[PDB]
Amino acid sequence: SCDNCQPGTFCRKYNPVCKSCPPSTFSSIGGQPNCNICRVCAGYFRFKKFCSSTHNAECECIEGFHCLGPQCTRCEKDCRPGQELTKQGCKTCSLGTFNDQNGTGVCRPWTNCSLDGRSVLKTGTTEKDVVCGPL
Ligand SMILES: *[C@@H]1O[C@H](CO)[C@@H](O)[C@H](O)[C@H]1NC(C)=O
Repeated sequence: SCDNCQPGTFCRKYNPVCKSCPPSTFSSIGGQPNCNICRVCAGYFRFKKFCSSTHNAECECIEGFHCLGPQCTRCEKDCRPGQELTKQGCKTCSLGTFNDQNGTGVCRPWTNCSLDGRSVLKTGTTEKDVVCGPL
């Protein structure tokens, strides 16, 4: 009987009624005995999308932070030089690659100085490219 109810309602099998979900509460599937609690977005989080009767609120991260996980359940500090922002958060550049930008950019590979005739003056790290000699 309660299976005839649609999303944004709750319904108890002993007394079938498709009652609207109360405030700050939702249900994406209809006709369950209770509605789920709305997620509040505060502190490091802000609302991307407000809660409605049929779907949860979605959170976003404040300035200087980015979302971590599929439901943005954690914020992570924006990455430092020597790191790139992947879809799974900040990953340190692997051996042979670098990034010199703060809070942006991607891990590029080191300049091979011997593509020209040039020699290496300075070795490479995760934050600095190798420096080559004279052309
Ligand atoms: C640079 O290029 C040479 C010539 O193809 C290659 O053999 C070597 O592995 C490279 N070396 C570095 C340090 O990238």
